[PDB]
Amino acid sequence: MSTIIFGVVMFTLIILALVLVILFAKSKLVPT
Amino acid sequence: MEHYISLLVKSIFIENMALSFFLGMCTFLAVSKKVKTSFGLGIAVIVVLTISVPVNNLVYNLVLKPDALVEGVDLSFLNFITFIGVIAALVQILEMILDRFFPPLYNALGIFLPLITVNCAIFGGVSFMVQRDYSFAESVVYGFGSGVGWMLAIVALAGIREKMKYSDVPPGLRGLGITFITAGLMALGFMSFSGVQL
Amino acid sequence: LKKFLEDIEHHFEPGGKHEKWFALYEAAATLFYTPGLVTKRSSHVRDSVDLKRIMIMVWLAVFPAMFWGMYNAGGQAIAALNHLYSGDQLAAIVAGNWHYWLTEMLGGTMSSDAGWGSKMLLGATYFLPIYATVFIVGGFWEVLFCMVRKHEVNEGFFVTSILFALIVPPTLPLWQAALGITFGVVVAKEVFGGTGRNFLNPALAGRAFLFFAYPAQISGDLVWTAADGYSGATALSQWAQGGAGALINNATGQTITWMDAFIGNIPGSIGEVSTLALMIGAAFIVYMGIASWRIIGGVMIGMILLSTLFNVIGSDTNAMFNMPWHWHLVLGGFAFGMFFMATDPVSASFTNSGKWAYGILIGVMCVLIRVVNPAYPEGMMLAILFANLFAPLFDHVVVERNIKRRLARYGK
Amino acid sequence: KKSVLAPVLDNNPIALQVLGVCSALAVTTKLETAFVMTLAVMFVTALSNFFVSLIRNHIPNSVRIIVQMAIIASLVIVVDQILKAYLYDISKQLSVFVGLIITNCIVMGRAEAFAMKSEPIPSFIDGIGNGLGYGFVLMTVGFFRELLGSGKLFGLEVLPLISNGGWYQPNGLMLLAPSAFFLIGFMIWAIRTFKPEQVEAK
Amino acid sequence: SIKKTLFVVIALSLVCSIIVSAAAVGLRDKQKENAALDKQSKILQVAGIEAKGSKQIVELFNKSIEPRLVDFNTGDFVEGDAANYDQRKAAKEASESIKLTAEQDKAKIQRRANVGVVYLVKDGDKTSKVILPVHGNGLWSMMYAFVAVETDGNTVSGLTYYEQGETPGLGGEVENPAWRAQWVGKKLFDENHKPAIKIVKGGAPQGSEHGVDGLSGATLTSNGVQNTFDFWLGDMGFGPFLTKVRDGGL
Amino acid sequence: MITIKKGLDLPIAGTPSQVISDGKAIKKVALLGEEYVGMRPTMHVRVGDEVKKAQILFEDKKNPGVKFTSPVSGKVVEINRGAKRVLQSVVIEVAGDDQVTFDKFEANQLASLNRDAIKTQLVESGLWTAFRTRPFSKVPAIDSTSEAIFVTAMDTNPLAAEPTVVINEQSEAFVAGLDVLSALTTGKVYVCKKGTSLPRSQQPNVEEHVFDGPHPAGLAGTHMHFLYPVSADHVAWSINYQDVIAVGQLFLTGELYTQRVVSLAGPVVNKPRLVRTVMGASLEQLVDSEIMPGEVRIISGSVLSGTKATGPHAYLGRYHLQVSVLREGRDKELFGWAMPGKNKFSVTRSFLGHLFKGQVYNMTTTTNGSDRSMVPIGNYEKVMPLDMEPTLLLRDLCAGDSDSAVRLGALELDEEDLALCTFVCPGKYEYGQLLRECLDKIEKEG
Ligand SMILES: Cc1cc2nc3c(=O)[nH]c(=O)nc-3n(C[C@H](O)[C@H](O)[C@H](O)CO)c2cc1C
Ligand SMILES: COC1=C(OC)C(=O)C(CC=C(C)C)=C(C)C1=O
Ligand code: FES
Repeated sequence: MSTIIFGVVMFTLIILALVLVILFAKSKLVPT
Repeated sequence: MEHYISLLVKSIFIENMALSFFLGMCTFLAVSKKVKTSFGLGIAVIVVLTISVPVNNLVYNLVLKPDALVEGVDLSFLNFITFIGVIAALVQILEMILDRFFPPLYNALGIFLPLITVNCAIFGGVSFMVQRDYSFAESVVYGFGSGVGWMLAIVALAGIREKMKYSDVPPGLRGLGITFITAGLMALGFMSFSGVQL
Repeated sequence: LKKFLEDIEHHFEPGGKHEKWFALYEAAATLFYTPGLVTKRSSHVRDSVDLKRIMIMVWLAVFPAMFWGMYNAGGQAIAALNHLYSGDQLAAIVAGNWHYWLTEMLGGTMSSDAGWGSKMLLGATYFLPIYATVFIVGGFWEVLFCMVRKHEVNEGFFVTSILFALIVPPTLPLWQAALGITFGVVVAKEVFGGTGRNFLNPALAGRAFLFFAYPAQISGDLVWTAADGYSGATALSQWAQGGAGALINNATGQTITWMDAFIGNIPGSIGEVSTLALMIGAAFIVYMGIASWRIIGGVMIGMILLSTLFNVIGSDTNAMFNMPWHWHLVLGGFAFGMFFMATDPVSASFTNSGKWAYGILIGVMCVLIRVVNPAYPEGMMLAILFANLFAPLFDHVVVERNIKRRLARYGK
Repeated sequence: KKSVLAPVLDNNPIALQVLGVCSALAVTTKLETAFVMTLAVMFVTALSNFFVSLIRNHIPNSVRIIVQMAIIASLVIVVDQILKAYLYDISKQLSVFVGLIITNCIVMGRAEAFAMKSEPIPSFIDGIGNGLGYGFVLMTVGFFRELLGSGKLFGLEVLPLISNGGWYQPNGLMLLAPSAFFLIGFMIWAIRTFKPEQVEAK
Repeated sequence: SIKKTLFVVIALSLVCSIIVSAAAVGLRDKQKENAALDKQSKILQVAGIEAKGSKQIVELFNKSIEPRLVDFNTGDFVEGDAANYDQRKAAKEASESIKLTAEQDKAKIQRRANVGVVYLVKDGDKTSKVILPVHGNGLWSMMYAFVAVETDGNTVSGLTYYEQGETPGLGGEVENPAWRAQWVGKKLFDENHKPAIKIVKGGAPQGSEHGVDGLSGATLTSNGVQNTFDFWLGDMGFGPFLTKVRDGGL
Repeated sequence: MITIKKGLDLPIAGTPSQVISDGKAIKKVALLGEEYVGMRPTMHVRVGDEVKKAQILFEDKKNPGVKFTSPVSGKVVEINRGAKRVLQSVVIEVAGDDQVTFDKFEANQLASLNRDAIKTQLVESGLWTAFRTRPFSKVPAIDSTSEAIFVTAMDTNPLAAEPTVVINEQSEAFVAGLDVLSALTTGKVYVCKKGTSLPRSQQPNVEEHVFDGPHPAGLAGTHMHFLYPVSADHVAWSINYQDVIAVGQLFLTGELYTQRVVSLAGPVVNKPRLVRTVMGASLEQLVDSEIMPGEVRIISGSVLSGTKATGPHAYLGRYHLQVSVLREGRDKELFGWAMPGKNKFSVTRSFLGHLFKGQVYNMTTTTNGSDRSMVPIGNYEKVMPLDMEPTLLLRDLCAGDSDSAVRLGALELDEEDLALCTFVCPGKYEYGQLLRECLDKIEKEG
């Protein structure tokens, strides 16, 4: 089940990376 | 460069992203009312499509392609979700650069970027590249040729629709109905080329 | 005649028993006699020109091409028939096709020594049924739309019908001609509101329908000569295969010289073969100011520049690279489209500067499709339809420059 | 019940909302691909609306699109895998357009406009209804294109082609892209003839 | 806010990923056999074997057809996993393919894999036919076909174009059964063993060993078919392989 | 000198003889209410009331302070109204010589007069209505000023009177009027004329510009396009030479000057000539015994841009200096559209008439065809000399797209500016009416 575990990890990491990039960008650009 | 010239022309005339494979039709038919509005939107599509297609070629070949990271592990079933994420990411990155470092450029293009966040043309262009198994060099030619054809089509439709202010379309076809007929007639003109016998 | 038209006028006016046929009545009454209407507001005098005369001059301008086309279609058919069959076999072929024995029944002959009368008569049997079918079927759609929208029948269908009939193979089936004209009139013209309100050439849109829907009957080596069982390529196809040396007329065994193509002694579409006949007709309408010489000048500029560029570049594989500009002029439908189809004022650009760009685009596209597109030997219909899409765009560029000048008070 | 049949003619996604056009033009060359695409869109739209409505009260507004597209894409991936396993021949004909269901404006349109502000069961019904209207256009356009371009319906010969000893010559343009635009445009003309309230003002 | 946002995203991603990964992996084996059965059915058809059910196709393909790798340069068999070899993918790799020159590239394919796969149709234990996969560029797209050759290495037993994109009325007639039936009994080579199969424009003579009728109104596609067999019967294709077959191979 | 190439001079028979002669005795005159753009009249007179010369008849609601005064002394006999009670005309029967007098100055001090003093005298005398603004061709507001006042000292209209003959008789008044205009304008005064010599004002801000070429070289719209382009923020005023003479007489004698010299001409006029008349003179009495028998149309102004003088409109217009008479062209011709046309005039070369360069035509009011859609064979570009795209501008007018028309230069145009476009239109469109509807819509939303 290496493919399943690799699929689960990569799917989560790809989304987490995308979310973190947007959150970091929003905090450093959008004025408050 | 007969192979590259044929690919560029075929993607523009016989396999146009708008009039042949019908990508971005919802945006193509609606925002084409005015030439100035369509011209700015077309450039935004060109920029994103010309960069996202080669980038996703690398991501697919480095990770998603079979035996890319670990031998015996195929992550190609993540193509759909990964392409959506990277397309959305690159769009947001472009908004960050243009709205912060090139305010004149953001005014011309950034106003349309939310419309093309999940547009079928950008996702469709990436999908066609992977299916046809293009190389990196062919992806760049396909990406540029696909984007130019989309802007060329929507701007041409916008000029036609402005000219149609003098038309006398029947009420049943007025608006959406006559636009479909107009776009179909534009498809006839674009079928002039299917390749280059250089 | 005049008294009869006046007497029946009240029947088609509102409240009469023939109100629904009012569209037909005005199409007939105004055809014979002028409306006799006076002006109502400023410019109490008017120019003598109207849409009827403009359309009738273009309709008459293609008569020399039409008559030569019937003569050439018969001449090509008769020559090929005597090349293939002879004696009893030729007699059986003549009896088996109604075109052939109708010509012989009306005093003509199918023999190799047939005069110009027999050749033109044989061409007439191929062209008149096509023209009659196109006129009746297209006219029905024109009248039906006008009756439904309660408008008078605008002019321009006479030009559309005759031009469509002259750009088809002589062997075209009648049912396809009815479908082709139906697509051109309804889809390209009538759903937009009729004459003057469309953007696409109606006759070429109808030909494009037949081009893609039924390519077997409008391309190849079996449709351009009206001789049963005869297969023969044309000059554009032959040049694409083997260049200038391949221009041989297999019906007679003689090479196709430049004068043969210029005069019109070649197979092809009915009304396209004679460049000299098209030039005579075009000269009359260009002089009258009906056709735009800016568009015609632009087409020549585009064709000459791109063809010369291909000759300079050269190619050891594609024989179309070495075709000169003057060979491009006399082959295919280039002359017909340039003189009578690129000059359609409604489909073309509305600015003088735009007309130059519009014409150049047609000339460039036509040569490009001929040379670098292997699927199609000709591209004039595709070039004009493609340029109809960008004709408004050329106008937009021109006016934006004009608006910028105005905003600067023209330099004050 | 009325909510199911409302998006068929009164609020058709393609004829009125201008949504889902991309697949309607491309896949309707055959009824088999048009029927499978109808089921796939109906399946994805109904389940995406159902799951989104379940978590509608917890989706952050900053990454709302990301959350919605995570559900929609996952369903489409499952549909793509199933099609390759049981309908490989039809799945090969659909080409990239199976993936393009993610970017179909109908799926995201109904999820945001309806599923975010409605109970899950009505959201499931709304997805089924919009799929029926979307499928109605696909099957109608696919019917004419296949019958006039091939003389076949679902691969069954209805009009005998001349090449097979028949009498009907297939129309080549029906298998080409311009025919799809024309059929939809005339289809809209017919719908708005019997539904005058949908006529756009001049 | 941030804690709630990450918890929802992570929980949603985990549930979606598990369903996606399970579906992709669980169905993977059935997906790859569907691709195989599609091509195996086509090879059975050109070989003249009747098979309708999916199980019938699998059992007949294993019993009657044995795929083998062939080196184009030498014409000798090569040991390898023939049932899983992908010639199209190998043709796009520089390490497993050679770039053709203008003189050699008769079929306009621009590349050729170093080793190809042939299918030996065996009736029991003795080879009866050999299936050669050939491809060449048509007017609109690349056309892929299977040609069945008798053990003499000269006689064609059948032809089948299984992937083409030509116009259905003009060029698509390569799939017409009447046109395919003409290839049965034709000779690929002359008495000098030169490639001699000819696509005759306007109709080949009724009594002809090498002539095949061209497609009506489709000269350009016929040239593509003629160029396809010219290249693949030459020294750059199955030339040396068919030379060894006629010498007493298989 | 500015030379005009694009344009058309109509060779219509019946050209006037450029000799001034006394006209018929005029017994009643009128002021036309529909010839003023955007004018909503408040009537100050009733039927039976006796009015003096230069006495106010009605006032404008939409343009406060502007007074329309009687040109003669007499009695109001009828106040004609049409659909929606629109003021057609107010007719005064001439009886007596009573008048209202104003201040008079010397020719030396005219250029030094205060602007407010000049405006007060012009408004009270009713001569303020001679000015028309550009855009919108309206009477200027009494509190507004213009940096450009254009004097139309030329006339290229068909059958038009030569301004040189009239100005030479009133040279002193013409120069005096120019001096008043020089003080009135905040910028310059543009006297637009041909190459013929005219009396000159000594003021440095009065400039003479020579325009040469065919019609519309003589129109004020053409002059503004080449000398002072107009827009929303650049408004210019125009006035004809005979009104400039009236301005000079007003400030020299203190009395309103209502004399006019109009050309009476056309195919059916027995003796075409210049006749002396009065403002608003009845055209039924002026044209009496001057016309050949048959059904004729009397036109106030030129054939290209004029008012059909029938019924309540049968009076000389405020801004019209000629009277054109034509036959009504009701004849039906068998295949007339297909005839060679030896005696048919056209801007195209589809008729044999253009082969005879010296031919004059007895043009009638016939339309020469039915109404159709526009087919741009390029006639508009041959007669439009301004730096505009005529075909695309006309399509906007037909389509009712006011916003696009403004961007294409509709604000620079008057109805007379599109008269040639209306003339040469194959589809028989009337672009003058379409332009006014677009201009009215623009003002309403402004
Ligand atoms: C010079 C000229 C050329 C024309 N050419 C064509 C033509 O090529 N095809 C056609 O259908 N109608 C033609 N017409 C007729 C008509 O203008 C055209 O159908 C418009 O598109 C009608 O709106 C022509 C008319 C003129 C005056
Ligand atoms: C040449 O001008 C034309 C006419 O008469 C002059 C027509 O009658 C008509 C009307 C024809 C029919 C069949 C109602 C057309 C369209 C036309 O172009
Ligand atoms: S379905 Fe809306 S853009 Fe594709």
